[PDB]
Amino acid sequence: TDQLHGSRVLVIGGTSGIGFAVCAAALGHGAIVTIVGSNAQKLKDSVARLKSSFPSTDPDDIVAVRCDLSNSDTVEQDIEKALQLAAGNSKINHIVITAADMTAPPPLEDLTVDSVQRPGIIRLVAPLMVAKHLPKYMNKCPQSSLTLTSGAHCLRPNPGWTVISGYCGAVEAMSRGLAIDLKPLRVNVVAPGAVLTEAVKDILGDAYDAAVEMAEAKSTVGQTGSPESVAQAYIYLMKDHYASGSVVSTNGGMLLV
Amino acid sequence: TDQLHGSRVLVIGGTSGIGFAVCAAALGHGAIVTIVGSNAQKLKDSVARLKSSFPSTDPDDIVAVRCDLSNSDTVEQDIEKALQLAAGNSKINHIVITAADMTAPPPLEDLTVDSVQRPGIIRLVAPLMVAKHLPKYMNKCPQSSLTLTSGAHCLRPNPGWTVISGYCGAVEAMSRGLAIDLKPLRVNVVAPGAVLTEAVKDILGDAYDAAVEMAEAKSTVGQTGSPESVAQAYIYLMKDHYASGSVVSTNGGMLLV
Amino acid sequence: TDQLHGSRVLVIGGTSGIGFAVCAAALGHGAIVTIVGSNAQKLKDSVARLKSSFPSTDPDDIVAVRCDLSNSDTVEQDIEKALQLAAGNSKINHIVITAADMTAPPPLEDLTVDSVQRPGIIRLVAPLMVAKHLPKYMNKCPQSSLTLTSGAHCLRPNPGWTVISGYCGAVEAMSRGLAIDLKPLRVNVVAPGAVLTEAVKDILGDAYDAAVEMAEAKSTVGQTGSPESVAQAYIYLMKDHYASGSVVSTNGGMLLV
Amino acid sequence: TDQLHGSRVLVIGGTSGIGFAVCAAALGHGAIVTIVGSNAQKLKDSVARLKSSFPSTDPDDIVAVRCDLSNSDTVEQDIEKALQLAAGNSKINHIVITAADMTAPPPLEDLTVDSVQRPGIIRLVAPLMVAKHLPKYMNKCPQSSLTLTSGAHCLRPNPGWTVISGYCGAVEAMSRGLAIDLKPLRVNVVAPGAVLTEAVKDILGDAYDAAVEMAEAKSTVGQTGSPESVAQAYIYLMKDHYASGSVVSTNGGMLLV
Ligand SMILES: NC(=O)c1ccc[n+]([C@@H]2O[C@H](COP(=O)([O-])OP(=O)(O)OC[C@H]3O[C@@H](n4cnc5c(N)ncnc54)[C@H](OP(=O)(O)O)[C@@H]3O)[C@@H](O)[C@H]2O)c1
Ligand SMILES: NC(=O)c1ccc[n+]([C@@H]2O[C@H](COP(=O)([O-])OP(=O)(O)OC[C@H]3O[C@@H](n4cnc5c(N)ncnc54)[C@H](OP(=O)(O)O)[C@@H]3O)[C@@H](O)[C@H]2O)c1
Ligand SMILES: NC(=O)c1ccc[n+]([C@@H]2O[C@H](COP(=O)([O-])OP(=O)(O)OC[C@H]3O[C@@H](n4cnc5c(N)ncnc54)[C@H](OP(=O)(O)O)[C@@H]3O)[C@@H](O)[C@H]2O)c1
Ligand SMILES: NC(=O)c1ccc[n+]([C@@H]2O[C@H](COP(=O)([O-])OP(=O)(O)OC[C@H]3O[C@@H](n4cnc5c(N)ncnc54)[C@H](OP(=O)(O)O)[C@@H]3O)[C@@H](O)[C@H]2O)c1
Ligand SMILES: C=CC(C)(C)c1[nH]c2ccccc2c1Cc1c[n+]2c(c([O-])n1)CC=C2
Repeated sequence: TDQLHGSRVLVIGGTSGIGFAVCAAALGHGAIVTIVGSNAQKLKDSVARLKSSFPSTDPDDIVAVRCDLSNSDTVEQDIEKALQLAAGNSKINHIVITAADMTAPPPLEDLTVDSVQRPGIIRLVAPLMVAKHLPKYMNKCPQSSLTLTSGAHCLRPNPGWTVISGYCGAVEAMSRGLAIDLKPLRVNVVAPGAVLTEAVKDILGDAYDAAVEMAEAKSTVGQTGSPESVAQAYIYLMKDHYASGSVVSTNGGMLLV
Repeated sequence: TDQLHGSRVLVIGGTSGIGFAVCAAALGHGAIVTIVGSNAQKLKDSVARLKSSFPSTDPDDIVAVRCDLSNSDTVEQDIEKALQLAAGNSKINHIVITAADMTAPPPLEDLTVDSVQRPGIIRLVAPLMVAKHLPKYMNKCPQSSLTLTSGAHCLRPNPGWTVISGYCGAVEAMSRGLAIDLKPLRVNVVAPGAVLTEAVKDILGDAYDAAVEMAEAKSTVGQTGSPESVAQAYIYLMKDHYASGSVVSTNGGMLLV
Repeated sequence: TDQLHGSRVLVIGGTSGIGFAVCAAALGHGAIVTIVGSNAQKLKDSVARLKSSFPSTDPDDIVAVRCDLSNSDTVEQDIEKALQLAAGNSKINHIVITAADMTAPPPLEDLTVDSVQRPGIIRLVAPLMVAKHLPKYMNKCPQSSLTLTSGAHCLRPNPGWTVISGYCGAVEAMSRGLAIDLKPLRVNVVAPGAVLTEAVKDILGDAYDAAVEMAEAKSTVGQTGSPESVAQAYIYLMKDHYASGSVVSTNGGMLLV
Repeated sequence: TDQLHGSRVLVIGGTSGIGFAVCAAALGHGAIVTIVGSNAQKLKDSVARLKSSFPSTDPDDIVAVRCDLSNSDTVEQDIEKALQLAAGNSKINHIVITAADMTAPPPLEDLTVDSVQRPGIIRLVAPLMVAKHLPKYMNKCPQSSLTLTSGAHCLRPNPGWTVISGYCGAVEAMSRGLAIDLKPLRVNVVAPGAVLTEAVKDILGDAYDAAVEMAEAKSTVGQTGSPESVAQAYIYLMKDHYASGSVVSTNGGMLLV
């Protein structure tokens, strides 16, 4: 008797990192999960590793579709097709969007007009395209939810990441606009702090151990966030039929020191 | 394997409304719950309704204590007594504080020095006495949590409830200080919107019908919040081992209209 | 064309530090200023320092009265006395409240019920007593303003000042309620960061030099705040007839490092 | 003997509305002002109306440049040209950015990938291009400032304006990143509420008299905002050498009802 059992959850960005943990958490509650990513080989491994963790579950409750949401001529159709597949002959109950490139941007001296606009494709256009088309594949009711992702660097930005912190503030304001545009559907944002995903190990390279320590030190929990803890923020937003227009911040007290 | 199965949960203010729903939710995860309130027979009726809804659980896992937390002479000893009792032969894992007087304040013209300071006994002293004494009954680790209660009236005050909005802002700011003082234990706040508890009908009396309608209209969801929905925010904070220093706002989008 | 020329401004806490700079700044615009403080000796030095710096100004446009606003028997009378004096045969145009005890609080193992409530007299009751009685001495119009004082430690608390952070959080929520209670009169808050007042050397004593340069190092400006500069935040709120319900944070980027 | 005398102020977007009122305020303090807009006839009207209001002023203290910053081909080059002219034989002291198209966006039903990305050139790319090049034309010191513009719809979105609310959230978060990147130069944001500029009268058309009554009614001041009033927030940020990373919200208390 779990409230998320019959429910269909679409995770855009669920092939690795935080979004992948949300797929795992939703499956533990008995949900039907649809996963979206651009990497065909990450997509394939994601689905296999979830079936290994949940062998009881029907494989037809774990479906995956490949979309490159960074291409303007394709974002809109790939969003619509992923909404169609997540719905089946029913409607989607919850959508989660963690998808992002997370590659270090250029410094200020090399800043080009395309390096600013290119991230807005996946971070801004794709979520607005989800809102444009979700009414045909979702019921606009308070039991259904759309959740976007932001970060603590919206408020305490990292050096050289001003453009991405800008886009994190855009997602937060945007979610409030969508909570009105799509009312009574619920729209919220999760703002995570330092989460040790495999993408963050790639950006940091050989500076990974010096940045982890620092992160650890500049937090009240004295820890980095595990994807399985941050994933509970997304589950909470699916279960609280009264949460809309909010930011759920999970950052280990990082904003207090 | 649920992290809240063996866990000891102290709900200060769990005899009615939001706190009671938090006990039901915690028991649903199999937790051991200790309840605190001032009304001796609200105590035995609350406990009886949870044992009847969860006959699976041993009856010695639902315990209640009576405390008057509005009385400065006794606040500290009754807090220490409730903490000793909820810990048992073990330590406390999570504490939730929803306790509040819930009596209509005077309008500003008839403001008296006592009407300002008396609400601070249950709203400020009682949580600080918990923080003062919990290290002897709790492990200061990120797996443990203390959660206080705030409200949307901190940002959209309700005329003339300026004094109560003041204390909600104090609770939010005090929780951030406690996240520093009690680290690496986690301290957070839940800020509910309009929750139709049986207490709010007493405060409103015959103007309840009209208020409800206004509250449903000032929201994206077109409804008031159920206590069992808002209770999921408290459950989320117990399970997200990375959340500290944060505010979980569940208000139905009322801050957006 | 200066609109603070004919202006009557009451600065509660204007004998030293930030409040004193607001009196100096207001006098520079030619306003009539009334000062409130507890120290008798300090009051007559305050006015002597302003009359020498503004000798053209009629010395009767600089008045001071002594009140003990930490004092429950007298807070309301003293407030009514100061409002009556600043109004004269006219009305007060702007009120600024910087008054605070500025005494180091106890650590949390010796927290007393009185150490929680005793700061609340000057920080919460006195401004609420100003709001109660100001309608008889002010025109409730958008050209008039009430400005309270908070701090950046409301969001980044300083250990162990959790209680003082609580009251700063209360002042921020109280201002918003009073912006509604006293509409269309304007109510706002200034939240300063690190300002080297002579009181701050008293609190820290011999630890002053290790904290200053640590305050200077953990700021974007790399400097501590001058009472000159933060005083301009109060002047701004007096001149902007559209600012109400807001917090002016002047903190040198300290929430950014 | 005024702190803005002789000071060089660059106002990007100063031909109409809020920015023009900032130009007027600055000239009253004796600053040297450079005005930027795209409309050649608005620029020549700007300067003529400021010279008539300040005939004492040297005409060489009022300089104007025409730039279309909505086009990626020239935005960076034209920004550099505007910085070079505002610096002259000296360095720029303060930069203010109000520039934006202020044209109603399409409804969500017709949302196109280009309607989303196009406002980001003037709203995001141009400020980042200013930050990229201002160090050769400004001293990075706490007495100099860069101020951007946001809005109250970032927190209370206006229906159908979700995309613009996103960009205002991006500007608030980007200013914080720039307060870090440009340190110790000061970066802040002004977030205005409802200001009846001639651009707003254009969007509303025949709905102007019904929208003003709605704006005046959902405010504590019972008024729309004056451009003259809102401009004092920008002047304040130029004079407070301790303000950095902050948002000055001037909205008439609209976030409170
Ligand atoms: N890790 C942290 O500490 C942290 C902190 C704050 C905020 N965040 C934010 O949380 C979100 C996820 O972060 P993460 O650590 O979990 O990184 P991640 O593992 O790389 O997750 C990003 C997801 O987005 C997908 N994706 C990337 N590009 C795509 C594209 N063109 N089209 C479709 N899908 C695409 C990726 O799948 P494919 O690779 O298959 O395309 C991946 O599943 C990001 O917004 C991040 O900025 C992370
Ligand atoms: N309901 C809403 O819409 C709403 C909105 C925003 C914020 N809140 C806040 O959420 C919290 C709970 O609200 P609620 O609607 O659930 O009201 P509630 O049902 O009356 O819950 C209050 C709990 O605290 C206990 N309590 C009250 N006074 C006490 C005292 N002196 N000593 C010990 N225990 C005491 C009560 O038990 P006893 O009666 O036995 O004493 C009760 O269990 C409150 O802080 C409220 O201000 C509520
Ligand atoms: N300095 C900082 O870094 C900082 C940072 C954040 C917030 N703040 C807040 O800014 C405000 C002023 O700080 P400050 O540095 O300017 O300290 P300050 O110079 O000591 O100013 C405090 C004012 O309040 C008066 N006062 C103290 N006790 C009083 C009492 N019982 N009754 C009436 N008046 C009393 C004082 O006058 P008497 O001595 O004559 O009583 C004085 O004029 C305070 O609220 C402070 O909490 C300061
Ligand atoms: N008015 C309000 O109620 C309100 C509320 C919240 C936020 N805001 C924001 O405050 C800022 C100013 O608003 P406003 O009412 O003052 O509107 P406005 O009068 O239209 O001012 C916009 C300025 O930006 C210039 N501009 C527009 N496009 C340009 C382009 N491609 N290249 C160069 N300059 C360009 C305009 O000059 P040209 O016409 O010559 O190109 C004009 O001077 C905007 O960011 C607005 O969104 C306004
Ligand atoms: C948002 C646009 C509309 C058309 C709704 C609008 N409606 C109005 C009614 C009265 C006065 C001004 C307006 C405006 C202009 C305006 C207003 N606001 C912001 C902004 O960017 N532009 C940010 C917060 C308010």
